[PDB]
Amino acid sequence: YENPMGLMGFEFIEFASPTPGTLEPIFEIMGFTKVATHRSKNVHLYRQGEINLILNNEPNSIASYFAAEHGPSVCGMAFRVKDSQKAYNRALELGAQPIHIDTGPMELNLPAIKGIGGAPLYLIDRFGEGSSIYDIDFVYLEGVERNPVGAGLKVIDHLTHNVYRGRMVYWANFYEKLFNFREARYFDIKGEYTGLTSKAMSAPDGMIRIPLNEESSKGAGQIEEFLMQFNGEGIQHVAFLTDDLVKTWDALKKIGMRFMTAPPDTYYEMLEGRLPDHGEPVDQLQARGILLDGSSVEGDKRLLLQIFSETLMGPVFFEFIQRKGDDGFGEGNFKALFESIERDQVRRGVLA
Amino acid sequence: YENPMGLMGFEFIEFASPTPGTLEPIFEIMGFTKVATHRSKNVHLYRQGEINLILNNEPNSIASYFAAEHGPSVCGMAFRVKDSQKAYNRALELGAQPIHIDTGPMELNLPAIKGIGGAPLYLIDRFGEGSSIYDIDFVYLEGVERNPVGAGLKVIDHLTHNVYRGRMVYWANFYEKLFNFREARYFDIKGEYTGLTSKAMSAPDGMIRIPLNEESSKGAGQIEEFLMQFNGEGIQHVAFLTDDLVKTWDALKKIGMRFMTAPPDTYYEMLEGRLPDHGEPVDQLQARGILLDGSSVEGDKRLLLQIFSETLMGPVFFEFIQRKGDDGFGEGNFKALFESIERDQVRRGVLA
Amino acid sequence: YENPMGLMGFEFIEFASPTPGTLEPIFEIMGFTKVATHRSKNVHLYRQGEINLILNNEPNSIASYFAAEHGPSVCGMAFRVKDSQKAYNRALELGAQPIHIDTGPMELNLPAIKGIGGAPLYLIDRFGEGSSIYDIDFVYLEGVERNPVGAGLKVIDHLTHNVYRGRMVYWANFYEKLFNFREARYFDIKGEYTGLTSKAMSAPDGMIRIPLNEESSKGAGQIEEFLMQFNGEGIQHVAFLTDDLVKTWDALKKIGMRFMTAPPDTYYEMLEGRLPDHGEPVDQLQARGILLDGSSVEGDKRLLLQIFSETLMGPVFFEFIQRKGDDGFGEGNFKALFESIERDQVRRGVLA
Amino acid sequence: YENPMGLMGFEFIEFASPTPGTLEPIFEIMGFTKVATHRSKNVHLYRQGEINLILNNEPNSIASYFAAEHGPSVCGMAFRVKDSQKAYNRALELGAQPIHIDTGPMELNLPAIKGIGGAPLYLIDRFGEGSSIYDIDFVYLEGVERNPVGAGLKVIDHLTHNVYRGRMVYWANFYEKLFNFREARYFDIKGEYTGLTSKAMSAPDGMIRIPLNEESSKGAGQIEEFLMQFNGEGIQHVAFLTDDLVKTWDALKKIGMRFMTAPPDTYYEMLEGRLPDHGEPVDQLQARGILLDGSSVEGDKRLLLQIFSETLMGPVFFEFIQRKGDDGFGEGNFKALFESIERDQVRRGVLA
Ligand code: EMC
Ligand code: EMC
Ligand code: EMC
Ligand code: EMC
Ligand SMILES: [Fe+2]
Ligand SMILES: [Fe+2]
Ligand SMILES: [Fe+2]
Ligand SMILES: [Fe+2]
Repeated sequence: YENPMGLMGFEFIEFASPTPGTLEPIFEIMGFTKVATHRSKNVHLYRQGEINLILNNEPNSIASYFAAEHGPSVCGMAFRVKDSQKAYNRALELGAQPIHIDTGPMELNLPAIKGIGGAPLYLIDRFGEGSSIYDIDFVYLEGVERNPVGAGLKVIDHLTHNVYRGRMVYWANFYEKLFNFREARYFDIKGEYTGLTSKAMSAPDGMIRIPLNEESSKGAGQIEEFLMQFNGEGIQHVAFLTDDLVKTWDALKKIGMRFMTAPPDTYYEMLEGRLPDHGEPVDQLQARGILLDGSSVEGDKRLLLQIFSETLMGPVFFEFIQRKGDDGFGEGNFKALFESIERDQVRRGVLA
Repeated sequence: YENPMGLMGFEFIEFASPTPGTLEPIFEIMGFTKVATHRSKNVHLYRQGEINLILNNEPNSIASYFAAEHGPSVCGMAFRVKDSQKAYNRALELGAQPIHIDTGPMELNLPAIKGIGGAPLYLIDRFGEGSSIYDIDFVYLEGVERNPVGAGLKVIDHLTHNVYRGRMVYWANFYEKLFNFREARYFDIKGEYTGLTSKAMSAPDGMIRIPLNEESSKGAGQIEEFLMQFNGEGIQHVAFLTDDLVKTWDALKKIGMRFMTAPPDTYYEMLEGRLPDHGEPVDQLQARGILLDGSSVEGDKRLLLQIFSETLMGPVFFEFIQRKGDDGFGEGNFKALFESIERDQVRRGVLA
Repeated sequence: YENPMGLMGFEFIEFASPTPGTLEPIFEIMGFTKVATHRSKNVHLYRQGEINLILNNEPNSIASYFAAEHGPSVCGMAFRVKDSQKAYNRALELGAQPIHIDTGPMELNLPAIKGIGGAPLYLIDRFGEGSSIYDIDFVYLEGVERNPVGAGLKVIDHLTHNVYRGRMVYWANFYEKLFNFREARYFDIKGEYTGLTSKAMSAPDGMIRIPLNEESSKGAGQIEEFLMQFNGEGIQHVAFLTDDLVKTWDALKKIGMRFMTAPPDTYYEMLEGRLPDHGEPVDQLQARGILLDGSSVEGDKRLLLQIFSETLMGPVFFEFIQRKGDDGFGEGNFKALFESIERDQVRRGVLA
Repeated sequence: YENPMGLMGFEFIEFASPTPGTLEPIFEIMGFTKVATHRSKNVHLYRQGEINLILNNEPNSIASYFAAEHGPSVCGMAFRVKDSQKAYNRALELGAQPIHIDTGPMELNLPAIKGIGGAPLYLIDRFGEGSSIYDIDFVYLEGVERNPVGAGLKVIDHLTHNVYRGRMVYWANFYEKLFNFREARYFDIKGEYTGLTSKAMSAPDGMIRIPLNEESSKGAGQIEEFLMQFNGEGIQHVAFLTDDLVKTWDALKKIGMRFMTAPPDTYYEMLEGRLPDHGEPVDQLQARGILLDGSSVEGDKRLLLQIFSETLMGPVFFEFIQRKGDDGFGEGNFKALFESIERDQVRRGVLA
C-alpha cells in the first residue's frame, strides 16, 4: 500500500487531567517510569520499552482546556514521519487544520494538525538516534535509567476512536484522504441487549491501526455511555504490545493493575472446538482471564491474545496484547470484550 | 437578575458555507439586503431592521474550516457588552478559552471565546451611534440604503442549540457560570413515535434566550437526525422578532419563503377551548398555518404567535415570531412544531 | 505636486522619558493640557488647538527602550493618510520596514514603519469626522474640556531631523521615495566659529515640512553637540504654529516658558534696511526677542516670525512660529538662531 | 573575572547582502567551504576549522532589511553560553531588547537581543557534539566534508565596532553591564594627518574581545570614512586565529586573497631595536608584509603577528592573526595598520 505521508508508526501519546495526582498512579500501575522533565514547561516524560507517554500539566494551554472538558484523558497523539515539512505541507494542502504550539528558547517547533475531538496530531521526523525530541526539549532526571523495561510493554499496538452515530464514515475519510489508511475489516457486534458496529482502519506502514466504533440502532450500549462520560468523541482504549502476555500479566498484577472480570468457564471449554490445534495453554489463559482468537486454516495458525484493564481514566481503559501470526483483529475477542462491558452496565444499573 | 458581564442583547450572527452562492439566496428570501463589504476580508454584511447577519467567505480561516465540517451554517455569534475588556478578562478568569481573529490595518481587535461546536462567541462593546463596528471594519455600498426594513423582522429574538445526550447540563452550566443565565423553563415534548427534552435558558438582560434541545431515551427523532445531518452540535434554528406576523408572512411569501406544512383543521377548532378569549383572527392564522399559544388567566392574556420555515441551510431552519405579552415559550407551539417535523420524517422514509 | 500616499498633515507626536515626571511639566509650560488616558496602556493624551501629543510611559515597550537610550525625547510620529491599507501596502512594496505595535481588546490596529532613529512612523486614516483614534483607544477624563485652547498653538508646523555627516542625502531619499517629498530649499549657515548645512524637505500636502540638519566640515558646532547629547539621530526641535506670536509669547511667559537669549540691539536697528516696509511693530518684537524675516519684493511682503525656547528635553528645543504669507523658511532667522546657540556653547565652555 | 552569563566564546557570525553572488566569492577567497543548506530558509553554512559563517539570503526578513541599509555586511553575531534560558532572562532583566526570529517545523527557537546597529546577538547553549544547531536546523550537502580545514583559520579571535563620537562609552557600558566585559586597554593612535581612540574590551571567558573605535577630535580619518560608507555603526573587521600565519598567508595567496600594502623597509629595519631578541624570521615577515609586536621584558617574550586584507565587503575588512604568548593587542601594529589605511585615503583623494 502506498504511503504518501511516509508514516513510520506511533511516536508518543499525550495525557492531561484537571485533577493533580491522577495520572501518575495510573502510569505507575501500568509499568511506566518517569524519566525526564521538560526544560521550560510543566510536562513530564514516562517510558516503557519504546513507548513514550507525555504527562502535560502545563497551565493555561491547549492541554489544560482539553482536560477541563474531558477529565483525565488522551489529549494528543504523535505519528512518526520521514519528512515533517513535506508531510505537514501535504496535510494543509488536503484540508487539515493547523495547530500552533508555543515553545521556549532552543526547543523544537513541532508541527501539528487537529484530530479526534480537537486533540492535536503531531508529525515528528526526529526519532531514534542521534538526538530524539526528548534529548532537545527535555532534561533527563539525574541518575535514572533512561530506557526502562517495566512490565514488558514494547510499542503502542493500536488505539480506538469512539464516535457519534454517522461519524464512522467521517473518521474513515479523515484517515483515508490524509494518510491513505484503508478499511481492513468491518465488525457488527451484538451483546445480549445492545450492540455496536466498527471499522478497523489500517495505515499503510502496517503499524498504526485505529478501530472506529459507533453505537447500534438500538442505543443504550457502551459506545453511547462512553460518549456521555467523556463529554465528546475520544480515544476509548489504548493497546500496548508485549512479546509474552502471561508474563506481562504477572508483572502488572504485582504492581496494582486491575483487569476486567473474566469470561465464564464455558468460554474456555469451547476453545478447542473453535480453534482446533491452537496449541496454547488453556489452563494459563483461563486462570488469568485471557481471551484467545484468530484462525486455524489447514495447519496455518494465526492467533491473537488480548486482555483489558478496568476503566482507569474516566471511561478510558487500556489493553495488553500479544500477536502470534495475526496482524488483524478478532471477532470473538471483540464479542467477549463487548459482553464483559455490557454485564458491567447491568451491574451498575445503567442498562435495562 | 444580576448581570456581571453587562450583557446588552445579541449583536450579530455569522454564517459560512463550503459552496459559494448558497447563502445569498437564503438571506434574500427571508427579507435581508446586502449593505456593506468588509474592508480587507471576503465578508459581507446583510441587514434587516436591527438584525446584522455576517456572511463570511474568507478563505483559509476559522469560518472556512467550520463550513467544510458542518455545511451551510451559523459559525459565529456576538453578544453586546458594556465593557469588552472587563467582560473578556472575567471570562478568561472563569475558564473560557480565547479565540484569536486576525485583522488588517485600522480594523478593530474583536475579542472572542469558544462556544457551541467551536463557533466563536464575540464580546462587543461598540454599538449604537457614533461609529459601530461596521463603520470601522466595513465599507458601505455606494448609494444603498444603510438601514433596510425588508419584510419587517426587527431583532434576533432567540436561537437554539441542539446538543448530544447528556450535554444539556453542560451547555446550561456554560451559560450560568460565565454570564449568569438561568433555566426559565423545562419542556418534555412527545410526538407520535418520538420525543425530545429542552431547557429554555435566559440571560440576565431579558434579551438573549437559548433553548437547549436533546433527544429522548427512545431515539430516532428529529434532534438525532439534526446531529447526524449537521455533523455535530450547533444552532438548529434562529428566530426573528416581528411586530406583525401575518403582514410579515405575506411579505415573505411574495419573495419566495417556503413554510412548513400547516397543522390539520382540528388544531384550529380547539383554539377557543384552550385559550378562552384569545382575541386573534383564527381565519387569518389558519389560512397561513400560524401557531397560537400562551395563557388566559383571569382576563390576563399573554400570547405567542410562531411560524417556521422549511429547512433551508442543511438541517437549519428559521422562525418568525410575534410576542403579545408572553416573554417565554409555549408548550403547544413546541408540540405542533415537533409533530410537523415528525410527519416529515415519516414522509421521507427515515422514521419507522 | 503628486501625492501617492494620500498624505493629509501631521496626526500626532509621541514622547517618552526614562525619568518619571519630566515631560509633564514641560507640556504644561508650553500650554498643553492632559485630556484623556489610554484604555489599557500607561499612555496619556496632551492637547492644544489641533495638536495631539502622546505621552507614553508604557513599560517594556518600544517607547521605554527608546527613552533609555535617548533621554527625554520624541519617540514617535504619525502622518494622516487617506487609506491606511493602501498607504501601508505601498510603503512595504517600496522597502519600508514594518513595526508591530501590540493592542488590547477593541483597540485599533495602527500600522507603522520605522523612521528617524528607529522611532515609528504611523499611518492613520481615522481622524476628524465621527470617531477619531482617541475616541476608540482612549477614555477622556471626567468633565475636562476635550478641546482646550491653551496659549494659542494650533497645529504642528514642522519638525527637524539632526543627522550624521553624509546622512542628509539618506533621509531626503527616504521621504522622496516613500511619500514624494521634495527639497524646497538648501541652506549653508555660518556662525562665528562653526556652521551647518540643511535641506528643507516638503511633503506634497503643503503641510508636513522637515528640515534636515548636518554639521559643517569644521565640526565642533551645535548639530554635533546634539548628536552626542541625544545619543543618535533624532528630532531636534518641534515647531507649533500660532496666529499671533506676541499674544502667545505673553501667554507662554505667564505659565513659565524660558525663551532663548535675545539678539543684540544692532539686529533690530537693521530690520528696516533688510526688509523695507515690513510693517511689524519693532518695539514689540525687540522687547520679547522675536526674530523677523522673509521678503519685500515690489510691494509683496511675505513674512516669518519665529521664537525659540531654551532646551527643555535634554538637547531638544521647541519653536513658536507665525506665518504671514511666507510658507517656507528664512535664512536670517536660521542664522540668528544659530548664533544664539553658538554663544551658549561659548558660555558653557564647550566651544573654543 | 566573574562570568554571570556563562560565556564560552563566539558561536557564529552572520552575513547578508542586497546583491546576490557578492558574499560567496569572498568566503571562497578566505578559505571557507559551503557545507550545508538550511532546511526551510534560503540560508547556507560556510565553514573553516571551528569557524561557522552563516550566509543569510532569506527574503523579507531582518537580514534582508539590514542588508538594504548597510550593503554587504555582518548582520548577526552569536555568543556561546552555558544556559540560554538563564542568560536570555538575565539580559531582559538588565534592559536588553528582545529580537524574535521566525522558524519552521522542527527547528530550534534561538533567542537573541539587539546589538551593534540593530544586528541580533544570539545566545546559543547547544554546541559541540551530540547535536549542534546545524545538525537540527540545516541539511548537510550530500558527500561534502563536514569539517574542512581550508587555509588553517581556527576560530574567531576578535571583531571590532566602529562607533560615532561619544559612543565608545555607550558600547563599553553595554558589554560591561550585560556580560561583565572589562576595558583591558586604551589606545590613542595618531597617523600623519589624522588619528583615532580605542578601548579594547575583554569578555570574562578570555575568548571574546571587542576593540571599540572612534574618530579623533580632528576628524577626516578612517573611522569617520567607515561610518559614512557603512551607513552607521557596525563591525569594521573580523579577525581569525591561525597557528601559523606565514603558512596561512601562503595558502590564502594561492586562492585569491588581497592583502593591504606592506610597510616600508624602514619598519623592518627597526624591529630589533624595539623588540630585542624577538626570534622571528624577519626575512619571511618583511616579504609578506606581516606586522610584529608585543614585548621583550627580561627574557619573557610575548608576541603578536597580524596581517590585514584589503576592504572586501563595502568598508569591512578581515584580519589573520597569530598569538605567541600575547593575549592582548599591540600599539605598534595598530599604528602601522592606521598609517596604511591613512595612505590609502591620500591615494584615493579623500584626505587633504
Ligand atoms: C498540548 C496538547 Hg495535549
Ligand atoms: C470567524 C468565526 Hg465564523
Ligand atoms: C511606541 C512608539 Hg514611541
Ligand atoms: C537573520 C538576522 Hg542577520
Ligand atoms: Fe483493542
Ligand atoms: Fe424557536
Ligand atoms: Fe524651526
Ligand atoms: Fe584586529
